[PDB]
Amino acid sequence: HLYPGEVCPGMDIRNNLTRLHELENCSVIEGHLQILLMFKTRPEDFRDLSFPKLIMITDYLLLFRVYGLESLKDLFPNLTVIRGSRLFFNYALVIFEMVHLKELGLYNLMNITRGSVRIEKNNELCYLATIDWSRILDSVEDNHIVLNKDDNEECGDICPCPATVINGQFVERCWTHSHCQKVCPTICKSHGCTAEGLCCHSECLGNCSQPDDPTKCVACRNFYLDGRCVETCPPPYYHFQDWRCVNFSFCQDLHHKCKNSRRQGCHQYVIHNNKCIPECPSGYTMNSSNLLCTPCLGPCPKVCHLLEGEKTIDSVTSAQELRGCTVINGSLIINIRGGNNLAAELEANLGLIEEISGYLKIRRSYALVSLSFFRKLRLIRGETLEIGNYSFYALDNQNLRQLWDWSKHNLTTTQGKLFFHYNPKLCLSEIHKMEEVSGTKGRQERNDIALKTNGDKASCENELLKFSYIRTSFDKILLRWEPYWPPDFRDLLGFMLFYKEAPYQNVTEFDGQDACGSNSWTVVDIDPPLRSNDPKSQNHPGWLMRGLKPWTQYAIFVKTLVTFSDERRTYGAKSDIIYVQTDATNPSVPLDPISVSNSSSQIILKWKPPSDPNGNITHYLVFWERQAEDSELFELDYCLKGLKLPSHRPFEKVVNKESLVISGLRHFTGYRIELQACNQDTPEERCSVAAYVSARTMPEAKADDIVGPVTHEIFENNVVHLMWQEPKEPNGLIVLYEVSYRRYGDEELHLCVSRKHFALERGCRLRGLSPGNYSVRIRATSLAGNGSWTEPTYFYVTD
Amino acid sequence: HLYPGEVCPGMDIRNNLTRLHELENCSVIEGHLQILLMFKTRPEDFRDLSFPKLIMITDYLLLFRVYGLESLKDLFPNLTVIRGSRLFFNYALVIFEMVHLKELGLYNLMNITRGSVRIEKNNELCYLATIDWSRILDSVEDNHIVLNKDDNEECGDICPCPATVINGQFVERCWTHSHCQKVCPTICKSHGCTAEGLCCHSECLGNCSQPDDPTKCVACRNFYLDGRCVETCPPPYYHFQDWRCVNFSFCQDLHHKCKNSRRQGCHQYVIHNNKCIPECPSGYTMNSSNLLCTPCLGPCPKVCHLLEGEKTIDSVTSAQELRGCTVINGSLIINIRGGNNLAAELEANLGLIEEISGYLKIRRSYALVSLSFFRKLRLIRGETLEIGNYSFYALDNQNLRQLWDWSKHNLTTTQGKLFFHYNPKLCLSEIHKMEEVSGTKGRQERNDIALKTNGDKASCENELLKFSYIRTSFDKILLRWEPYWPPDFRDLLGFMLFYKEAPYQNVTEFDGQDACGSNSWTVVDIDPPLRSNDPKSQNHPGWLMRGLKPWTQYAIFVKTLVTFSDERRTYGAKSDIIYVQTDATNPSVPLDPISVSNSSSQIILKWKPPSDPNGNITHYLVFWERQAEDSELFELDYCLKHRPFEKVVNKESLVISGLRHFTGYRIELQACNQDTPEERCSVAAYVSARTMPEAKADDIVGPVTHEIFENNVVHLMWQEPKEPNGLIVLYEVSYRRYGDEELHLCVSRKHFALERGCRLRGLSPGNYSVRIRATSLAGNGSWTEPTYFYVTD
DNA sequence: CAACGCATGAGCTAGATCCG
DNA sequence: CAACGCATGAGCTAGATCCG
Repeated sequence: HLYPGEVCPGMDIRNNLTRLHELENCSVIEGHLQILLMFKTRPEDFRDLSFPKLIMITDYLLLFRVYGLESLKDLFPNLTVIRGSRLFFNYALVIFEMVHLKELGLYNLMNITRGSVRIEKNNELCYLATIDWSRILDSVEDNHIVLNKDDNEECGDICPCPATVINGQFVERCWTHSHCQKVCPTICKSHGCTAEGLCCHSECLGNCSQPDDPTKCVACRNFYLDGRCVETCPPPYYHFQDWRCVNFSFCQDLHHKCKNSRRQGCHQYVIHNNKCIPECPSGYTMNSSNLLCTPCLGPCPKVCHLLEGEKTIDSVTSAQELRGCTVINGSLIINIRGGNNLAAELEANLGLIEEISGYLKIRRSYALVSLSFFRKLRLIRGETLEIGNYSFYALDNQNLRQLWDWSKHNLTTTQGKLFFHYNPKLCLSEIHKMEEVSGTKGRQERNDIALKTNGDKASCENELLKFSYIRTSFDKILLRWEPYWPPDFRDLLGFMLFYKEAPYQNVTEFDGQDACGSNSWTVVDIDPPLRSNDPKSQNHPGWLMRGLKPWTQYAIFVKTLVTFSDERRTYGAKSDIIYVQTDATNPSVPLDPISVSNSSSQIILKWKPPSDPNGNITHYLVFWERQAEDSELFELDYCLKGLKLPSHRPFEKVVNKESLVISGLRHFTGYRIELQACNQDTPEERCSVAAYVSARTMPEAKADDIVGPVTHEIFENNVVHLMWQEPKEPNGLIVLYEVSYRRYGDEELHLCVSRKHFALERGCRLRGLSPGNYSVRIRATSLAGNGSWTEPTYFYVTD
Repeated sequence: HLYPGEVCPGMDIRNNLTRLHELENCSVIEGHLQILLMFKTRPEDFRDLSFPKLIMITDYLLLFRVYGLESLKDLFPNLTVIRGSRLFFNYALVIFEMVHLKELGLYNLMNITRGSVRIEKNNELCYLATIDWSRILDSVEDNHIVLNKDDNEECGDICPCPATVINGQFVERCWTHSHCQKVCPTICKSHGCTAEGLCCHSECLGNCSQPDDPTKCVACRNFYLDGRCVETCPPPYYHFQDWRCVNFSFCQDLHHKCKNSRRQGCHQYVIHNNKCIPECPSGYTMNSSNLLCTPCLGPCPKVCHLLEGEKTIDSVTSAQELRGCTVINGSLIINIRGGNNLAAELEANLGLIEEISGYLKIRRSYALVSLSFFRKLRLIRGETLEIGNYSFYALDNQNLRQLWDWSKHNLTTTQGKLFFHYNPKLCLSEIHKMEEVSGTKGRQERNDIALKTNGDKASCENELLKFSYIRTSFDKILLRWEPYWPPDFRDLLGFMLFYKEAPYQNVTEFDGQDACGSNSWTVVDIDPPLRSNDPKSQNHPGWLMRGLKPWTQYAIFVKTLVTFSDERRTYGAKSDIIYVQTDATNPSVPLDPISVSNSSSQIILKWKPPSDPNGNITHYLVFWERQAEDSELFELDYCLKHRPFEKVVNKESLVISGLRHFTGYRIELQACNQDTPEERCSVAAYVSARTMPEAKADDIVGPVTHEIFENNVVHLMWQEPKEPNGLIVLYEVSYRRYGDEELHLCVSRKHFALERGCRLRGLSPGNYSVRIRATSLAGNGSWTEPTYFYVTD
């Protein structure tokens, strides 16, 4: 048979030898086998227990900290292959920290699928270099066998097999003193083999019974099916654990087995691509009866079944497990008994939920003010009810002033009853709005939600406020609204002006951020206005804002204020929030204008957009200047030590880019470059200060050397005079002429003619010239460097 | 008379010319006089206004943005001198931003006391450089007269007095075209002077009527008394504002006027050293009857009289008003309607209050913790009562759990009634302690303080928890305590562990109130252990803490936990806090190794204490070894282009002297604790140093002799420095002839080694001077003697 | 009679219908 | 029968009376 035994789930063994007895009949093991951490175990109870039927290993096998073993071959006589379906601690097979292990005994290993072997901290093992991992491990670059007994060549290493020469040495490879590592001809690399060199069927491995048969060898490569295995079985069966394929009726049962939330190590197995895979990946969702994965058109809920049917949420961790959940098949209860700052984290943890079936209850919430973090809520089933058929419950909460924004929020209630008691910080009109937007309209308990204990302490207002005039400037805004007086003008404390900038318009209403939290609405107060007893007067109260960032939208509103007393009147008034943007002004300076020269007429400059554009800048303004040379260098004796070597004004309206190149200019000339970032131009033309950089273009190759008639005049005193022409456009400037002469058989003797010397003499001279035939050559050395040499002018002076 | 007119309080004028009429009769003005910002003013309304009877100015006079004036002389004819007791904006006089001022006109001004004068932004002013400020200003450097009409010399400057030569020029000094600056002989500097050069009485200034009379000149220097004045007034009177003396009968009346606290311009004047001073300074305190200031033995209360009897505090600002107050003569009510973090600021704001007279009311307090910020309260007088003769009021505070630690807190109550209603988190035993420590014992109302609305929600515990075994390490601490069970050992949720370090033992107790505090007792939870049903078992639950720094005292206690229910049992139990210190470990590396050479042998070392002490370091340990230099420079031609130690103890600096001179040393130091048991010492810090490159040993002294060959190539023989500054690398050998300079040569290390000297090829016959200098790698040394040798032609 | 002038514009002198 | 041995000490294998 290929596999006549039984499947065998991965076990864990520790502190005893009692629970290894379950290995009596299983032959192939799925998962991993792990035995570890046993101390009070004598070595003698090991010579009687064994398991001959074990061959296949899926993930890994590990033994660690064992006291009593000396050669495990008596325990594992027949295992041959490990699939390595899950790598263990980036390793495939490891033995570590052994005490009595005399020898390994793993003589049946044929081919390691994936991963590496590691042997460490074992001072009792030998024959470690006689394994030939390369013939079993397809990868050797990951092996790690250091600090063992074979650290010193001291353990024998004698064994009676081909003794391969894989390295530069004739090395003998044996497992034990009674066994070597079997190697047959390599005509087939991993197609299985026999002891006579005959390769068995192509699609199986290792030990074999009859060649060229996929029905009677031991282990085959791809899959397995009832004594046979083909590379891809037909779709009466669907692949499983990448070593089998089976009918859907088998693994439809496993999904049902632990659909009961009893053991969280399983998987609700799903069919996809002929695989009964644990989970179909993202962008795919489960179907009800077909057990396939639907392409998940758009976002798909990833339903999140609640345990126990009910749950309470009190801290970050209590809700952290709900992150990503969208639909709840139970009931939820919230109670933040105190807490510092959770309003900034609920959206990051639960602000993506939409559907729930149970009932929602809020109680004893201390620092809660709104329900905005419940973002995508639309419907509650209310399938289960609180005692008294209550679907929504609110009780004993001392800061709740709002629930939702019905201008852009929708919520539906299937059934149940609401409970609003001891909630003194929320007005009755808001819960009337709750009822109107909800499904219930007249389902009142009588006594229904409390109408007297809720909102009594909070003076909910019913009066609006409107502006009178708005003013704009670059930094300062002015406000002044229509004046107000309470029924008792004596009873009045003034107004508060809450504000903050906003790049959008999805700004929250006053959420009453009173406990710990993020940036609230920074605010100043205003003195109450002076009574005038006049219909027409300056009773319109205003206030100034000064420190503003220009060109920025800003949202503001004003709120009244009054004392608290026995009478339930003078609730004050509240304006409405609007949006107003500030004006723009001069922009900031551009950033890092980088100019680079490549050719003698090409100069490119690139910069960065200004840090503060202050509105949509229209274009960039550019300017340059052709710099001049140093006039003081004209009068330097350069043959003395010390020489130098360097490296309106028209404009354009450069638009819609970040760099510009300029051509048609002088060669090897310095240039001062300035550029202004600038906002909208034709009205109030205002630009920033120009960023100033300097740049010099490349020189011209021929500009340094001069060609022309080099004539000579001979004087009576053997002082020959020399006439020639200077470069018209030197690279920067000519600084010296490398004048020199050569008689035949004599080296290049060079003299100097400085700039001023050449200017005054219109040439040079050679005092004290020996009679002979001399060749005079000149190199026009400009400041850009040495030029080329002239023609060596021949002239012979006789005795 | 001397000062026949009237005293005249400092006055402020704006928006009109109306409020100047109050100065009809006053001649001497105290304080300052500010007139500014009038625009709807014709220039013609000033020619008919004057005050000819003004003499004295205390602080300063300021003209600012006046429209219509052109010459102040029509208004101020007799101003002479100013005391300048307070410098306005660090100046004595400033006229600024005038529009029509044509000529200045201050001609009667004689002497300034202190400060300087500044004129700015006035393009209508002339004769400005014709003043001679130095003869009125005792200081001139800080003058600032810039950007005026005299920015350009264009306004004429014709003017009819000496025209002094104070500068390098004969400059005329004159005020107007009708009057010039008046200067008399300086036989007396400012002792009063007439127009005939007759100096008046020594103790007066300015203009004067008859010479040498302390009774009929105009203004005097120090003080004033009834038409006379002496430099030190007799003590029937007390000096006031450093320009008069007067008896206490006057300034006590002003003290009694201000004790009616109606204006905030007060200075509650007290008598001290014949000066009825505003306030006798720190280290002093006034006495009631005698009006003197008591030496203030110890911290004296500086009583803070509360206004309008009562006050409420809700934010940081309302409390900052009473910062620095200790005794309050009223009643206070506190309502913290929320807030974020306030417990850490009440100490810094009001932690100096100890006594209160009225009553205390607390209501609607939300985010409170305790009243520990009331550090030193010991008595309430209760001289004002709440309705129903109530003195202490606590109501509708849904968070309060503790008031004071009465083991170390002393507090008594004089009279009144206490109130406790609707405070569901504070147990009644604390109120029992309040009653027992307070003055009252049974003064109850019936209904008195509510016994059901308070502490019902929070289960106050009545059981203690005791530790069983403690083990400590350098890094970790293990704890395990006695077993415990509720009457129903099902209802239970485990325990909490609150711990934190504390360098002292004045640690705040856990309070159970929600403070939005940056620091709180970091706490972990514990899983309740296994029920064993056996009295002798492993039921003792424990826990390990490991993330701790060595050698640090740590506070710890454990708290029970159980679900809330309807039955009023299973309150739990609470351990008492204790203190435990972790063990010590190896120290850290020392810091800042500094070595300096002050001789060729002395090497002074200085270091810094290490960052991590890990306990009191018992001593140090320093090791030094003999190190040296390299040898790759030996072949480079330079004409081209155990180790001894000592247990240093209880000091921060060290010197290694009495050792071989000019030797390189690598020295290392370690600091650590006790040695013979558990020999623990940290790592060392290495230093590298050289003694100073010497000045005489690098140079070599010896006979620089020469051997003459027949080919005019004279050999040179001398000796190398036996101990040079490291390694001699180049000898600055040179030869100098008569009429010739010190012509030089060079020799490398190997050349001198192979030749045992040098030579000179192609030498002119003459008396040469051969001088050599040692130029090693560390620098040049001294020259040898210039040797004389006279080879003939 | 509906911005600017006869200031400055947030550095011990007021604080943008604050002025007419 | 009251620290150590037949581990390590917070890097997918337990979590310091955790094993005796």
